[PDB]
Amino acid sequence: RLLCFSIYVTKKPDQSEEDHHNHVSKVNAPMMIPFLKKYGIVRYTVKHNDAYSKPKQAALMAGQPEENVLAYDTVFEMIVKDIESIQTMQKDEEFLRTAIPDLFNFADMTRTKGSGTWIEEFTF
Amino acid sequence: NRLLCFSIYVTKKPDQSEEDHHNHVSKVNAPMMIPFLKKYGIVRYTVKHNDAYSKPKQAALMAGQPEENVLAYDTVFEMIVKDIESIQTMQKDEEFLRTAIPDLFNFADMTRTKGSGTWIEEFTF
Repeated sequence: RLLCFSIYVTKKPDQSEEDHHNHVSKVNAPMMIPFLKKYGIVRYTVKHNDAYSKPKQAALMAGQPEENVLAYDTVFEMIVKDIESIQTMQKDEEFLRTAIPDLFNFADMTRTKGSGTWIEEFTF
Repeated sequence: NRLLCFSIYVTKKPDQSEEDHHNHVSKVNAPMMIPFLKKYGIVRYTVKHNDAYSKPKQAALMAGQPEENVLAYDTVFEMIVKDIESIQTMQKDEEFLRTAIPDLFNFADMTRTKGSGTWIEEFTF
């Protein structure tokens, strides 16, 4: 059974949505990727809710009341075989001085939410 | 060329056991869904379970977080597609309307479903 760690990010207050998502894709992702590789993350997914995706979300959610649109600026998902992979990553000396301070440059750190699940996956 | 993701956040049917909910989802709903997902070109389908098996792992990951920060639904479905017309056509397929749609009422609280639509980046190692 594979597990999934989901991180639901509200963008830094005052930060443009364009600045937020550019930082996430162009700076945070290449910062993250070496740690994810080193600690055996199977899959990493970054989900963006911005001007580009919003009309598609509005079409998919047509006929739903707005409070049914569970919308965060960015959602990260890490799929792993064991949560110890993630906990060891997060305490990695280098992680604490790179990925952790970078959070304050794109996330409202008073509002983050998360979940841990077991998953089934299908590809075609 | 950006992939899109449709996320469906499901609260279990009132009075349904966690065990019954997740067995129905994995064993009945998934094989019901898989042919439609294939036919309509969904790239990836992910079913995320929050039950007795995952809960101590989530408690460990979320250690030190206030309970209201644990955004927890019973089941989360994610469909990754090249464009949303794939999904909308699937959902209006007459066979979908008499199989997948009624099956929702046998495992989901249909007054409480939430969703989102996002564009995604994906990495494998």
